[PDB]
Amino acid sequence: DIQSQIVSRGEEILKRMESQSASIFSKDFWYGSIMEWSMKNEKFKTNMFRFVDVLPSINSGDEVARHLKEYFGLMAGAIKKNVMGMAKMFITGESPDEALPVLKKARKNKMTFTVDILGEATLSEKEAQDYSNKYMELVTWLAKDAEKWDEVPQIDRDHEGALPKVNVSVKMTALYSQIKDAAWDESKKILKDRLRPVFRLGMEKGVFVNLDMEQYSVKHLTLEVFTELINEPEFKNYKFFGIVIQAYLRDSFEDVKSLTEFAQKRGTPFWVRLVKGAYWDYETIEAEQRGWPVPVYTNKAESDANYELCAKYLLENIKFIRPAFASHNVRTLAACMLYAEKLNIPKEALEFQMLYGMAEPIKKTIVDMGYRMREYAPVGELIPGMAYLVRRLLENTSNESWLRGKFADNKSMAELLKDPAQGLTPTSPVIPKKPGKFYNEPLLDFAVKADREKMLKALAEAKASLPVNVNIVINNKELQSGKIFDRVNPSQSDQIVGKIQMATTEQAEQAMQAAQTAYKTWKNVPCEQRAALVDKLADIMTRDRFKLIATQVLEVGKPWAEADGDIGEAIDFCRYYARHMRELQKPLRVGGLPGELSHYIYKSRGVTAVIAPWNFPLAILAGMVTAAAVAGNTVVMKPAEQSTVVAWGLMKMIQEAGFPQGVINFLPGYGEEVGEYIVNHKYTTTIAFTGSKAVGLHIMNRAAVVQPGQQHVKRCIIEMGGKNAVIIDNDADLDEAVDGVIYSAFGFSGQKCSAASRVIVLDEVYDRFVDRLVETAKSIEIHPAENPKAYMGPVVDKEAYDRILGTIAEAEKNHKLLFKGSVPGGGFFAPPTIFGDVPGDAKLAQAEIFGPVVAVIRAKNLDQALDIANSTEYALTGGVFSRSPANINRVKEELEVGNLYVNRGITGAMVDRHPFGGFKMSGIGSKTGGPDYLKQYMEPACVTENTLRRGFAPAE
Amino acid sequence: GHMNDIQSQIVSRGEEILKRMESQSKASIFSKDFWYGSIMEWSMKNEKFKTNMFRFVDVLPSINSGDEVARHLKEYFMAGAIKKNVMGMAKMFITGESPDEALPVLKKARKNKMTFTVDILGEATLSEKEAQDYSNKYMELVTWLAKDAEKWDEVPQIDRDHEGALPKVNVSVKMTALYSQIKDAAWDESKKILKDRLRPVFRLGMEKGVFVNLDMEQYSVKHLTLEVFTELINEPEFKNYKFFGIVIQAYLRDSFEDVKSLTEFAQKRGTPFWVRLVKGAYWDYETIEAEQRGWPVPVYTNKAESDANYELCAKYLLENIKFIRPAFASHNVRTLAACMLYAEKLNIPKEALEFQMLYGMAEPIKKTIVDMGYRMREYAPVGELIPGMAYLVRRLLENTSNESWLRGKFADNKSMAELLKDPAQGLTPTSPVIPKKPGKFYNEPLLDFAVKADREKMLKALAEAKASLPVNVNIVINNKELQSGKIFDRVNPSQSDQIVGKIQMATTEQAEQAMQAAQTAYKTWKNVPCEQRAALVDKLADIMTRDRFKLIATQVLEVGKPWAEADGDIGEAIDFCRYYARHMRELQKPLRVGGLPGELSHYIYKSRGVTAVIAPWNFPLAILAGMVTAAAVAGNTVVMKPAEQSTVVAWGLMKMIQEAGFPQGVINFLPGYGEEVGEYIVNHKYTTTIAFTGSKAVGLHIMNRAAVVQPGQQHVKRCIIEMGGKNAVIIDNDADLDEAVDGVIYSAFGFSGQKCSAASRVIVLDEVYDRFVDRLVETAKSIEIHPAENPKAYMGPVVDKEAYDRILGTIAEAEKNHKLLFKGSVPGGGFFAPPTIFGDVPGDAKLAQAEIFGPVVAVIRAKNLDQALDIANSTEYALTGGVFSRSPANINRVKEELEVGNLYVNRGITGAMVDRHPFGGFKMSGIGSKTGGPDYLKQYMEPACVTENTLRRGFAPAE
Ligand SMILES: *[C]/[C]=[C]/N1=C2[C]=C([C])C([C])=[C]C2=N([C][C]([O])[C]([O])[C]([O])[C]OP([O])(=O)OP([O])(=O)O[C][C]2O[C](N3[C]=NC4=C3N=[C]N=C4[N])[C]([O])[C]2[O])C2=C1C(=O)[N]C(=O)[N]2
Ligand SMILES: *[C]/[C]=[C]/N1=C2[C]=C([C])C([C])=[C]C2=N([C][C]([O])[C]([O])[C]([O])[C]OP([O])(=O)OP([O])(=O)O[C][C]2O[C](N3[C]=NC4=C3N=[C]N=C4[N])[C]([O])[C]2[O])C2=C1C(=O)[N]C(=O)[N]2
Repeated sequence: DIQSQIVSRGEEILKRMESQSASIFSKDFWYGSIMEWSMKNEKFKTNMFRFVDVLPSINSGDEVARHLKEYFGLMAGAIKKNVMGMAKMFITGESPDEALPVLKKARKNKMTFTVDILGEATLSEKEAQDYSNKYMELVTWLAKDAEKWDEVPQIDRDHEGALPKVNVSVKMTALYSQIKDAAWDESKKILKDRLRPVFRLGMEKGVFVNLDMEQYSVKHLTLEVFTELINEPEFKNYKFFGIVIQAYLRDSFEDVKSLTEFAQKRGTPFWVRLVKGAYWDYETIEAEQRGWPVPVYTNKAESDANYELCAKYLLENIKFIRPAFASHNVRTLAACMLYAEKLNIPKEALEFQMLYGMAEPIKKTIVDMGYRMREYAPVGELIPGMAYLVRRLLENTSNESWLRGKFADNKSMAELLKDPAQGLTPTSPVIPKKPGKFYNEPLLDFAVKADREKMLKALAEAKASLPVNVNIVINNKELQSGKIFDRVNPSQSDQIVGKIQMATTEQAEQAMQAAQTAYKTWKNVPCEQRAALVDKLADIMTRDRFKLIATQVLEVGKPWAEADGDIGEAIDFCRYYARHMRELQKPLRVGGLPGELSHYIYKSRGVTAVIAPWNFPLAILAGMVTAAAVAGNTVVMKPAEQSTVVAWGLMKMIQEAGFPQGVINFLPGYGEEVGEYIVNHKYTTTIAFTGSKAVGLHIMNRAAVVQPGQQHVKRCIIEMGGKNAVIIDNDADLDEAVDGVIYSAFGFSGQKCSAASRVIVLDEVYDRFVDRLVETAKSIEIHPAENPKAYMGPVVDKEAYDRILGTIAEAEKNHKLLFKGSVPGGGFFAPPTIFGDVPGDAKLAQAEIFGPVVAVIRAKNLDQALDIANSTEYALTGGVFSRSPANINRVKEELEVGNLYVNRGITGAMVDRHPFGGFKMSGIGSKTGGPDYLKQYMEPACVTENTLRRGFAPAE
Repeated sequence: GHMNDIQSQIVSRGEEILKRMESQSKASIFSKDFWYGSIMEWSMKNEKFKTNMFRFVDVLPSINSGDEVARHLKEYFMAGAIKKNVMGMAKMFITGESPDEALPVLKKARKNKMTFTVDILGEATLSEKEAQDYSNKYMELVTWLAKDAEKWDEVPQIDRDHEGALPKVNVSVKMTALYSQIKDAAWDESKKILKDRLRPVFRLGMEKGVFVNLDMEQYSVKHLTLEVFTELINEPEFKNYKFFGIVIQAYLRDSFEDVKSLTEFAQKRGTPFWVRLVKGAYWDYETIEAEQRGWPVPVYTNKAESDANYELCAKYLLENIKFIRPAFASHNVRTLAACMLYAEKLNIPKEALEFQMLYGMAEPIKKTIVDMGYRMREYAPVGELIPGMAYLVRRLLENTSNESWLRGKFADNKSMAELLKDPAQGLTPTSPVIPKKPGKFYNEPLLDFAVKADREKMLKALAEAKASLPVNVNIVINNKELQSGKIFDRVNPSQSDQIVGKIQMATTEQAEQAMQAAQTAYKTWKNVPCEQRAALVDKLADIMTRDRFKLIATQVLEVGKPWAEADGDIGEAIDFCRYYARHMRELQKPLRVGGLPGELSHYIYKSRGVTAVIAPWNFPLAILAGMVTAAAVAGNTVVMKPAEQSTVVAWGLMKMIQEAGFPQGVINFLPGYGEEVGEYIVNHKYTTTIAFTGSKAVGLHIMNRAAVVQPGQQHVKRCIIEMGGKNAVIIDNDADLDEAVDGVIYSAFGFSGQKCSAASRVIVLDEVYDRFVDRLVETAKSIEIHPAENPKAYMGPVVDKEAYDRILGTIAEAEKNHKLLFKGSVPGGGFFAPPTIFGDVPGDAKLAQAEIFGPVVAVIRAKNLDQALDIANSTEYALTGGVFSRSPANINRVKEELEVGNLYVNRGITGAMVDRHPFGGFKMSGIGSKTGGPDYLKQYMEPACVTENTLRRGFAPAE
């Protein structure tokens, strides 16, 4: 019934399109030929779109020719003119001045506009303020010129009266650089505060203001910002505010119903610009990387059908809320028309929107049919304009593109116009897990209000339990020494979090004896049962997630999301090493000769001493302990005195999991006392130590000593830190580079063996990158870790505080200071600090600081950048931001690090994804979360059996 | 009829034979109305039962208590009952335990128109005492049986052929039972000794009118047996006697050529002799042995090939019956019927033929052949329960075989047409070459010194090596030869007044030049693609293969390695080359990890830097080559410091490395003193990795030095260390003593015990102590000690005068504390330390704890497996260990409780091969060294991860 009428209207529209005078897919222009070649070859598509992406960042003809050769001086004029020429198809002007006559020419053709100022990512508060100022000026200046405009009723009036002649679209995240979902209300208040002057200026000038919709991670926040703002009294009576809804989202119809109910309660209409959505590939990739549900439909017919249903619902409620239909899809457009006519809605009530330069024959047909047509009108600089051009290239060459089906794939009219609900196969947001494959634990989404509330509840309960009395635990019995160490809250140093019983060397001897006794039977516990215990530990960690986070927040100063990642990593180690042991338990047939069975197997070693750091207080400790234990060894663990409350929780979970007495023993105390004792003991077969270089070198000297009565060779598994650099190539995407460097350098206040402490920046890009880096570093917030708004918290203790401040003062005598942030008092808050033009051989660029202190180093070219990057004692992490295939390959082959990253930050290594560890003085034998690690806790062995007796051997 | 319808006439004869068989009242071995037949039915239906039942039968006569029989029964799946039942099956196939017991059986067979050939069953001849006893048994048998046969009446069907009278007494002799030290490399000496031991038996038989038949054993002695036999019976005193016989096995690929060759010889001899034509008894053994050795398979592997070759051989011998006399040994009615017809087409009278079958086998067929008027001779085994239960196992194996003709007839109910068809019809040949599975690693085959051409090349290579002495060895840095002026003279350890090498011993300044050359070279070598580095290592292996004999000779003369030990050394060196090259070709491939969209992540390996290689002398090419090629193929450069005792060997390695084409500085050759330049490269700031194999004392020192971070050192040193063992073999009460003694002798005295894997402790349970130790001592008395150049050497000298004096001092101290069971005699002129065995050594005694690295064994008593394991586990070391046992539960306990890195069950504990037995251990035996296995190459590398964000402008490429 109504479905047959929609098809009929689509047929009328396509017939009219046949009468128009060409299509963007035309292969007689550069844009069409680019697309055809891209659609024919997936490697060409990737290389072509990446080349276009980097092109406006290249500032010499030789460098354009070099990038051209790698991806596939007067070739720069030629190629760049053609490619920048394609951008002019989709960008109305480089500035409001250039765009104005284009906007007026469209008005003469019965099309209006909505202006959007293109920009790079807002990473700093300076950039946010500049974007806000651009919008204030645009609204004032365009409203002023429009005072002289004659009225064009098809575009300037609807069925109710006059419409604003000027319409601007605003990108919410461009207005504030420090959105933080864990600090939901504070972030929400700030966004409203930044949006309010723009909406107010627009209202005062009679301008339409549309708030765009960005990626899913800010979708819920944008809707709360928008509705709360336009419900304020000064705005409550203005109809000409709008919000975007993306029909490709699974929750979008629910938002449409919610916005409709809100419009009724508001008592004044506002507008919904209904789109399908711009971030589809991005959303599927992000959700899979995070192990989160996929927020978009993944069958395109679902998106089309939900768009049409959303359109129908809004039209049904047009008295309260006003839809505008943004789509180039003739099926979609025809469906909207019929749903409107079924309701006797007049043509002048509707509004259609299309991108400038897109779907010209369809655009003209809609106008000829009497409908109001509004063009999305981008304005901006060459660099964001080329990003925009790439998105057009990506959409138009998509396999699901309706326009591609019409103008390139020669699809039938029936296929183009069919009901998306027909033959509809639904998709699920849950990505199926491949059986046998390892998956990382998903991290918390603090945009979920229930998770913020559980976090605040877990923090309150932790605070009420202070101080935590921690006992020594040997053979599952709690012991005391009488020597108590007070561990204060590093964010508030007058509060005691833990009172730690510090063991004597006699108790360390008892721990050694208990582990050696237990090893006699634990080494014969079957692998599956050892693995099952490790699995139960991971389940307990999963159950107690919020309590575990709260302990790390308070005792170690780890910010909420850092603490959560620690718990996920701890769970990951458990599951990964349990999975690995289940594989390695199987004897490996070797040789394969008849008459002789020979198998390669692994054996446990004995008592393992575990000496763990504080900076990943649950994850690293748990990885060492579970790997050693699941391999059939027993464990004496000596946790860091700064994080012994965290380790105490681990011991309690180990006891609850059911590890037999003595298999794992909990030996808190001083490293120079009981740590030294278990390193030196004759029963210790394996030492796992992650910490400073000085202690590691000392441990390795001690472990080489064969103690009286020791009948084995000790093995050291050692990680000792880094002096890690990120290289910034001249053609780097500075949005990605600045964001990655900031988080790599200042995440957990730089207290990571993987932290970026060196940024090696090539000379041509130095000023632009360093200015954005400094302005972004000025914008990050430093708070007690308990405060969800903290980007950085404190460093671990007073000793580190004093040492770091000492390093900063020393460097100020030697190097140009670019930035030093302000920090709160009351705890060990070291300030984020950046020095510039630091020599590559300077002490600041050589010695590990483990604090929020960055050395920016200049390089003439990639040759010098690599030499500088390789010139330290360390070889742990390193990275490059580059859009040159040959430079990326040079970095891959020549940068001497154990974990190399291209075009992302250099921290956050995850189990299985990024096995972690390096060489030089960064360690030996420690590649955690990878397929070699567990074997370090074992001995290989070979069992060879002659099966031939009396001239006969059984077959295998 | 038709022209060339012989196959139809053979089928007809077979149909007559089977028809007559239906009229007999004789039992089949396959009848499930006996215990034997029911065992077989269950065995043919279930392979796990077949294995367990045959192994149980094997071990039963070695068990000496009722409780232990019940224990073995429970473990494999009533001692009087089971042993009585199993011994009953043995008496079906063994005429008697002694000649006296067998005599009435032989005479009863005669009354039923069948004659016999007597064979004395025995265990392996491992010692000269056992060889002498075997000889005496035959001399007594021949005299006594001939004497009793003087009173026998004549039975013409069996006592006459077509020419005249035949011997009434016929004995069969197993050649290797007469001598315990056959050594193919000393071919002529072994052949003379075998002939000397056979000669009195052949002579006594001839004097008594007795037929003497020489059996044919496994392929490794087939050619030797034929030379022994033909030369013996062509000697003046024997060349006129007709009643000697030799066995030919038609399942051998070369048997038709041997048949033709024996016929020519019979003509030249001028007096006939006999060929007993069989198919062959060692089929499974030969295919297993040849595959394990990488040698061509000497048997056909299609059973119809054996049948067809049998008939071809039979026709040829019949065609030449004037010169040589065939006897047809087979239970197969097709085979028998073909022989009958081939004889009839040649107008040969029936009385000229002779058919032979095993006692107790094929009763219905046997009786039918006799009724048809043919002469039938029964193979008549005589012997004790233990060899008799071995023989019963061979009968069970043959009768349950899928290819057995008797099984096809009496068990598988195959049609008469299938049973009688021409084996040549549609016959597809097999190849002696086993196809290599692609991508799989194979070990290099060792030389077969039974091949005369290979002995000649060995003697040629030794002559050329000796004429080149002394070898002047230079230091080689950056492919340039250097001298120091400090010369170390390395004497021939078999003849200590002869200098083999004059070695330039490097200075520390030259060690610095070696370190600098390696570090400079590392800068470019680390970027040579894996495939090209692996190809250089493959070329090195090819050069080693080409120069095999020259490389053996160097090890024989400089290190005292006996021929076969040195050959095994070259094979292991080639194996290291190919295995590490193969492994690097696998590890070059980046491993995708995580697999998330939008981010490529790969796990890879990197080289480490300059590698110091400090190699021992006891495997002078193999271990050194494995360290060097593993390091280099992984992308590292190398400074190698060879042992002063074996630098001429290592000099040969360096020359091959240069010839293979390794660029200058990638590998540097730094001879000298370990405490001088070895220490220097261990301590140097550029050295990233140290591979050392040697003594515990040096290993601990090196690990101590390597932990120091030197000035300018910006890395942590890795040590790859192997440090020796105090390795034990446990002898369970039920051990197969043939295997146990042989395995322990070679494990203890091979290369005079100078192996880290050598058995220096033998832990023997009390019940079997006296039997095992007596055979061990007697076998140890029989092995020969010679200069290594002599192919008859079982052991040669120890490495140098220091080791000699140290070892003789240990022997002298131990003689004051422990019972001396045996000390061998040794020649002079070199460092010949005697093989020495002490008995009842306490497990905690110094002799049973400190590694000696010499031919010195401590035999230790154990009350039970509990104490045996406790003693075995009580040392500083955990390298190799082994057990001889036929108890499944005891074998499992050793697997789970013996603390060693290389555990062996029912074989020797030395001879670890690349890929087959990855080698290395724990406690004080080493750390990080499991050579020739899938973890080893990674020790020379660093793991790394490369992670690339592929998402740009909201798009990422698919993989
Ligand atoms: C920021 C700015 C913006 N906006 C806008 C505005 C306007 C005026 C317009 C017109 C637009 C826009 N956007 C974009 C949109 O959304 C879209 O993307 C476009 O437009 C295109 O679409 P259409 O045309 O309708 O076409 P079609 O073809 O029909 O479709 C396409 C689509 O679909 C989907 N998909 C794909 N694939 C798939 C899907 N789904 C499911 N599944 C699958 N497989 C997607 O979506 C595509 O696209 C926008 C805006 C805003 O604001 N925001 C957003 O998001 N967007
Ligand atoms: C030392 C002792 C001995 N000898 C003898 C003597 C007599 C009188 C007789 C009768 C025998 C003998 N031996 C054994 C023989 O050789 C045989 O083995 C038996 O006998 C059996 O055969 P006959 O019966 O014919 O059956 P038949 O079934 O038809 O056949 C079987 C056979 O075949 C073969 N195979 C198996 N499988 C196979 C084969 N081939 C190839 N392929 C395959 N797969 C085998 O061979 C069997 O067996 C003897 C003797 C001597 O001296 N030596 C020897 O070696 N043997």
